[PDB]
Amino acid sequence: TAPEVLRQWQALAEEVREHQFRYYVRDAPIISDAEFDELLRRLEALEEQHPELRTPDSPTQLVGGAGFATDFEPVDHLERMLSLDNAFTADELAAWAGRIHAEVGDAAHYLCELKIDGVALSLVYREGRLTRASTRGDGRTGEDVTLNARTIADVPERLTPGDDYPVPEVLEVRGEVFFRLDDFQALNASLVEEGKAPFANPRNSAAGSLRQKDPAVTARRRLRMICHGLGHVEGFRPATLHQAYLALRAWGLPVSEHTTLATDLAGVRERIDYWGEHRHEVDHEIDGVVVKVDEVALQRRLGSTSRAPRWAIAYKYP
Ligand SMILES: NC(=O)c1ccc[n+]([C@@H]2O[C@H](COP(=O)([O-])OP(=O)(O)OC[C@H]3O[C@@H](n4cnc5c(N)ncnc54)[C@H](O)[C@@H]3O)[C@@H](O)[C@H]2O)c1
Ligand SMILES: [Ca+2]
Ligand SMILES: [Mg+2]
Ligand SMILES: [Mg+2]
Repeated sequence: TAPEVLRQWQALAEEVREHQFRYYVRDAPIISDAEFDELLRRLEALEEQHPELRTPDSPTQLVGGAGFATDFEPVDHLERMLSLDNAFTADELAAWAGRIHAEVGDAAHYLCELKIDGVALSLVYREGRLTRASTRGDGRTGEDVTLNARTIADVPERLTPGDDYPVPEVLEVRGEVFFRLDDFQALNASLVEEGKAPFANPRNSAAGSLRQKDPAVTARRRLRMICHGLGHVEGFRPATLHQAYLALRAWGLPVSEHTTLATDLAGVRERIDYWGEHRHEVDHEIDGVVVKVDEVALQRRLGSTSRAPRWAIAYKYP
């Protein structure tokens, strides 16, 4: 029934939007990430089954966080800041790799990174000086948390020039802000002893600690950061992500030591199996592995959707 299917879509879309608000705006979700993911998959399946439900501002097409207002100063990113599509099974991973191979061939190599379950942050360095830091927001416009980001010890005020890597005129770099697991638990126990509510989990603790109107609150908390992507850059043309990370390292920016470069899907699957067994050994919350086409020229050819790059996928663990 066209009437009945539409009401079903409306209820599900409204529910998805409610939880996106609770997660992205309040850092206070009321259901688990797994439950949220199933709701979003249900919405997508409803749209695939009934094409008349495809609507441009559905949660299935937008960066989570779109459509909400907040108390922070809005600031436009220099380049779109996107989400990631997911693989929850081996079949979904292999379907992605096949699609890569069908478009760009065997030339693609695959960078395999730990997917940090933190809060996204975008930093802008102008002539080597940190001038702005922003949350993802709706992917185009973020929230100004520059003063909060300056308090993070991992985030430098100034880039250190290298002889091999001159400082770019403009560097927009993206990464994850997070707590180590012991610090996450210590903050929750500290909050509970003060009578306040603890955070649900490491992600919301990090996001809530970063998104503070008073940056002194952020300063008291041992936030960490790892850079894992590039936005707009001027005066720097890395040919590959792994070469970009060499420059970021040289400049004094934090990069993960756990990343590996695989030549093919078999190599990628070996690394995903490895972290399935060893992710409990990482001192911060990991919700998967991000697989990325390493060659920047191939990323540009693969492109991106309205909400995620086509050249990367997040494999998510159970
Ligand atoms: N529980 C709830 O009510 C609720 C509501 C909305 C969303 N969520 C959760 O939010 C997530 C989906 O939203 P999302 O758009 O933030 O997606 P995501 O976290 O699944 O993937 C995209 C994000 O991965 C991050 N990331 C971490 N490590 C990375 C790496 N090495 N390389 C690149 N990026 C890396 C980036 O910040 C990027 O924004 C899911 O985990 C979902 O369950 C939960
Ligand atoms: Ca979302
Ligand atoms: Mg409700
Ligand atoms: Mg996340």
